[PDB]
Amino acid sequence: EELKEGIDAVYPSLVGTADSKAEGIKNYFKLSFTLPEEQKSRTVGSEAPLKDVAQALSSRARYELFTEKETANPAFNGEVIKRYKELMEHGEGIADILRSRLAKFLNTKDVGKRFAQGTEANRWVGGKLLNIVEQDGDTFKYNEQLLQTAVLAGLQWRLTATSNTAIKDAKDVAAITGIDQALLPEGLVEQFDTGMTLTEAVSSLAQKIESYWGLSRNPNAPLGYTKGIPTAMAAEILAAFVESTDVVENIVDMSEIDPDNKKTIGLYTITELDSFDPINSFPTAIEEAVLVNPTEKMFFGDDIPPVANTQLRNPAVRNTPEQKAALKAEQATEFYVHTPMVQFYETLGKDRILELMGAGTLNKELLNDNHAKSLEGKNRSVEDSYNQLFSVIEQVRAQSEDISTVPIHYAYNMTRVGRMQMLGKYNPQSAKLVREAILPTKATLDLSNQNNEDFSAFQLGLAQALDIKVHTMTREVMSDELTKLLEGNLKPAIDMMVEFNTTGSLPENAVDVLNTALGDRKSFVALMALMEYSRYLVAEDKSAFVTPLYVEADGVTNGPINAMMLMTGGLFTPDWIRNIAKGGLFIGSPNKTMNEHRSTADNNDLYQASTNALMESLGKLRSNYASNMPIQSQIDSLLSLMDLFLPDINLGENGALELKRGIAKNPLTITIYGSGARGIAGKLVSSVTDAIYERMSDVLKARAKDPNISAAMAMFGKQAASEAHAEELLARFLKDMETLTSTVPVKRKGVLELQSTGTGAKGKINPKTYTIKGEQLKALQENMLHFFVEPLRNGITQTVGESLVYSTEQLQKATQIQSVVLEDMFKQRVQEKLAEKAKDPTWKKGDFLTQKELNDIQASLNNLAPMIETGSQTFYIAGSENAEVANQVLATNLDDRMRVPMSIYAPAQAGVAGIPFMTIGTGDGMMMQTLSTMKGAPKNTLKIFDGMNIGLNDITDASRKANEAVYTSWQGNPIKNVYESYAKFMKNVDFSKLSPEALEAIGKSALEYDQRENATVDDIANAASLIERNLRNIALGVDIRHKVLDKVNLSIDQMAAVGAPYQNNGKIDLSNMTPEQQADELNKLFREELEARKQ
DNA sequence: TTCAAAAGAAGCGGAGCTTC
Repeated sequence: EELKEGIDAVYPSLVGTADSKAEGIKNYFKLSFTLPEEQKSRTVGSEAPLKDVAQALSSRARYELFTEKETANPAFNGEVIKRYKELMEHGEGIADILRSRLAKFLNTKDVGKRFAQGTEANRWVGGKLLNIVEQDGDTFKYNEQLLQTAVLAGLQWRLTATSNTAIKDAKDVAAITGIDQALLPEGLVEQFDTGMTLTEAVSSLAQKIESYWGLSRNPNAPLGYTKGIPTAMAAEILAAFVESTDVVENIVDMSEIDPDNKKTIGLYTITELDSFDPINSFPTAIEEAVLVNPTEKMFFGDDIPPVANTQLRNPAVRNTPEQKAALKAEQATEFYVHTPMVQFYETLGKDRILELMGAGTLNKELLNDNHAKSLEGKNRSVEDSYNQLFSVIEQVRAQSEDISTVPIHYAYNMTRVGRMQMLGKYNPQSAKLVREAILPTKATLDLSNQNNEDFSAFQLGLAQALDIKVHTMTREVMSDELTKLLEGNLKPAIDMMVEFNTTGSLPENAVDVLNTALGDRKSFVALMALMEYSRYLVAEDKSAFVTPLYVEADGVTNGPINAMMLMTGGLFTPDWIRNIAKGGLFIGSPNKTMNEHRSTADNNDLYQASTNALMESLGKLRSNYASNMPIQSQIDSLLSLMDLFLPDINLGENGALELKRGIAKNPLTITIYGSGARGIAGKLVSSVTDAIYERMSDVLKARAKDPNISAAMAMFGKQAASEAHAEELLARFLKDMETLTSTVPVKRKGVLELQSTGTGAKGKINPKTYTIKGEQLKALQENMLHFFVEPLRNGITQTVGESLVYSTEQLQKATQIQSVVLEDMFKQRVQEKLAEKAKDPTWKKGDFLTQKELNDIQASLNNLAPMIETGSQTFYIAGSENAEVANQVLATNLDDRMRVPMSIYAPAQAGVAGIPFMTIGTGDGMMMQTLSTMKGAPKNTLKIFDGMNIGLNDITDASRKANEAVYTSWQGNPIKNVYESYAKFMKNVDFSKLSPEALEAIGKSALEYDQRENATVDDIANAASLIERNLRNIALGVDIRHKVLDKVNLSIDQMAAVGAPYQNNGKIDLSNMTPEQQADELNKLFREELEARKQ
């Protein structure tokens, strides 16, 4: 109550009166914010924050005094102090630009003079900054404390924002641009991942500014001002940065790409500092000075990151105690620099790292235009990765003499799907380059005898890094394969690394020696293996060799196998038993390992299996159209085009069709996760086109090396055996492209029909500019869709089983129906509140609701059970942050541009999201969380969602714990969890309360195609309750299967490599039984257990 | 309709329709 005179004492001269019922100009800053109970920011109360902080940053002594700490970060030395001095001089220029822009704004259209007359311009979308100005003679001026504090925030953001941005994928870019995901032009995604959208830039900037202001939002102030003022400030700071060239604004015209797309979309990119700029060694000095509890910082020694209370971007959802425990365990792990890898990276040098692991130096005219763009994006990813690692090493180097002795902690958070994600773009969990330089793994091994376990472990890690598939063969067979590699092809690289580990020197042909020796095995962890093997060779005491080399306990087809175990709800089938065996669940085979399975029982994993099913399904398709020669020819051309450019499609001379497990890897995965067939066809086409674009660079590179080469030899020389032999491949290519782009298959009445597009590919090929775009991509996609993907989809269903497919449909419908009601009720209750506000004279259209009001509405939906609980996890599928609820601008810059949509935390339609949320969450999500908190939880690992890096000392026990954690997560019942929540929803939902658009969306999920048209509320309600029943039955089934599976002897090795499977000790023995006998026995127990329930 | 985060710009006027 007396908070009023409290924030007034601090800002006594802001224009206007802090009373919403006052008649003149009202000051919405003092209305929106309060002094906090405990200090959040050290600039609160300061009359000149830029001056005060500049002085604080001017010496180590003055910094320590300002932050009230006895010692400052040692990275804050002389060179870095000088760079921050210069950056403080620059913040003064930003402050100066901001002041001139306010002056321009007050003058134009006499806004200042009208504001002075009583016009409420501080409530316009452009005028919310007038809430932090002060009267100055005949005009107004910024309150200096707020302006400068905001500039300090602007500077910190400028320093570290790019390194904290989300990665954008194809789907993201498709949503942003409004362009179909399957039709995105090459490198467009790259351009958008390189920039920030307006929303992206402004929201992160607004966050920082509001945090530096160090105040609390008033629960009863309108969001229009609580989000609005800091956003308006952010917008002006972005605008200033564009003037100063700290940020480059590029307005990307979508009509240059797709001619009827009228969206123009702004992209903002922060001008990078030099890699060797001292400030990179310590880029958080301002943050750590301004904030009492800084966010951005590195964690050295026993400085442990705090544990997040809520899910990542889901403040409505508290991390459960079990989850918090898991975050605590992972944050506690110490990581250490492996000096030799760092020294290797440095000695190779950024340029050679790029030549080796990226695209090297691009000759933009030996390159096809589209190929050149993926090449850029490849370099980008490696180079930022390199620079980021080296910035971190620069700060670690200051902490101590020996960088390998400095312990490093990483912050983590639980995501929406229950995964423990390391914060930051470039860390060990997320960046392969960094993963081999900063490691939690470490062991002291006795490698003096090649016959002991320590050496075997060592071999296992070398071989897995060297791309030998170690889960498919026993340790012994692995050992021999590794030896053949080390003694053969890898030897000259090994010799080179031996020398490197002696003199510190690399030859000038280092890239060629590495590249040649490694071939397709090339990777960052391979470089580690060559390093560790050569370090071993020259080691003085082999009996105590110290190494961070790891073995990853890696999930075998983890997602699909989890789904099959978690949500198959029928009787047991022998196909299921055989298939689930491919993912490490073995029945009646005590101690059986994945290595033994693959070597003696079944060499086909789930990917191979579906590929084989696709071959059958392709056969069936070719038969139903056996006489249709145009259709036969069209399938032949697709298969030919794939054969020409993809390694996984083999066409032999017999016409024989061999398909490798690889083509099915992504399509199997994303299919279980709700992906439609069209999106799959697109990705397939995208890999075909990518290889073609590449081959076009191969042409230019052979046309320059011998301008007499024939076209066919330039394009297919490296792929053919002769001159005329290459000629027929060129003939296949041109023919395939011709027929696949001029003719598409369409489904009519259940039958495929060929149709002309009239936009077939015609013309002499120009290898530099050559581009499949538009109506031709779509054509390829249509062919890919009906002749390959649809058979593949059938293959997948036959593989993972139709029961699973059925569960996931029901899960999808239920969570979708639920999210539709939530989203629609939320929007309506919002409109009801806004209709009240219109009677309030203090309220203006644009102010929107208060947080308290929004919280009330969010709470009024609890009886619809928006959350899903498991006991250890909480999922909020509908949860989102969107612009559709407020549907209005939040603020603009002082030039009437940079219009930021008012985004509100609110439920939105799930789509198919319920599927991967529950699968990933109760699958690998639950498993890793279990692995982190279980009794005897493995220490010193790096967990990467479905795989775990383990030090060579602990590979046996950690692996067994991992398979035990798998078993624990297989006791889960996600469909039950959805059931519990959906049934509560079903007894509180009023379907008549819904808008017609929401009522129609529900019809789509709950009804067959026919009943949609004109169905009553009671129709779609009766349908929505049918789904509940379906869920109830599935969940009852999963529950019993699980109990029954536990009564039987199981050996689980889903987290494979090491050969250490978990045994459940089921007492019922099913050894010496075929899958058919086993299925009969499990089903007997099933029907037994069913009658347990009834009676 | 795969998940892990959203997301057009800008004149005139003072919101929100409008044209690109």
